[PDB]
Amino acid sequence: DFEEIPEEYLQ
Amino acid sequence: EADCGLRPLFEKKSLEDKTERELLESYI
Amino acid sequence: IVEGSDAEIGMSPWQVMLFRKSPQELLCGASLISDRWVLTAAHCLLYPPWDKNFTENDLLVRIGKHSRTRYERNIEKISMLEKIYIHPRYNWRENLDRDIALMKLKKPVAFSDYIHPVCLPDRETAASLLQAGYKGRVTGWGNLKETWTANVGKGQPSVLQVVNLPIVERPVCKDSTRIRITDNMFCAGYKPDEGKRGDACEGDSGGPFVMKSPFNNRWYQMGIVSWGEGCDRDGKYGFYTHVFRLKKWIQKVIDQF
Ligand SMILES: *C[C@@](*)(O)[C@H](CCCNC(N)=[NH2+])NC(=O)[C@@H]1CCCN1C(=O)[C@H](N)Cc1ccccc1
Ligand SMILES: *[C@@H]1O[C@H](CO)[C@@H](O)[C@H](O)[C@H]1NC(C)=O
Repeated sequence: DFEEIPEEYLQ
Repeated sequence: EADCGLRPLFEKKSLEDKTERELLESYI
Repeated sequence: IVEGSDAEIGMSPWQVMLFRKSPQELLCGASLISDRWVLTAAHCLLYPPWDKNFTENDLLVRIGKHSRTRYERNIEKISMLEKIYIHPRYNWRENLDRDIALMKLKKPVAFSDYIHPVCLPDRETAASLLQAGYKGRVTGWGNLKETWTANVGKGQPSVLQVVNLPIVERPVCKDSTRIRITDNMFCAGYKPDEGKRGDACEGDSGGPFVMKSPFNNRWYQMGIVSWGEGCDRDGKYGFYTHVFRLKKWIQKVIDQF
């Protein structure tokens, strides 16, 4: 469903 | 905030949304 | 948002998205009230009956979006939370009284054409605008229809939705439901006889109920989507947290921290 967000945010 | 509630693309440019007048007309 | 329309770009620059780091999921809606603070409903953070009790580290806040699902590269800004503050007298036990909560970002967000805060009402705005019959707006990426086995169709929106609704009189609110209501709540929605539709729905909680001031051209945040019984039901209205009422709590957290 959700496009992948960058890894620095998904701490 | 001092600038709260003024939208850059609407208010700040004297532009209106597809539906805000209906808001104002209810105030009348 | 049941029966709304797509929002236009930058129409609600104060709309924030409460997103789960894992599993990736939209939790709720929020509002940008300043550059380091977001306002939302407590029940988005803490609801024992359903097992919710989130920490600062389990969420992200996305501001500046239009798409529900896409990563709006160069448009949105993703922020981490520094701390969460639930009203100490929030009652998840019975009626959701005092369903409000502040979040403090780790770092200040920079404003743009897509990110801009909303004002909070003062006594005078509050008394001038929160009156029956007056319309406010609600936005969110919440469901489009009340959940039901018999729904055939996408129940999800692909872009932020908008819906304007009229504020309703207490007595009509109070008589439409059996939940005990308090002065910290307000109900908005078309009455039976106006034969029209529109409503917030699951997944829209935390989103702002705003009204525009004729007196000054500013949009004020009047309520927080909080609860309802179904979505769009006949003879039913949705409830919103009365922000003005709770403004004192709000100022205090913001002034100590
Ligand atoms: C959490 C929010 O997304 C959601 C929005 C309410 C739906 N709105 C409209 N306008 N129809 N709120 C809820 O889901 C809340 C939190 C948990 C239960 N809940 C409800 O709204 C129940 N449907 C009703 C309720 C249960 C307990 C106490 C108060 C209300
Ligand atoms: C929620 O979690 C926090 C710590 O994560 C804990 O201190 C608190 O008691 C929990 N509350 C509820 C109501 O489950």
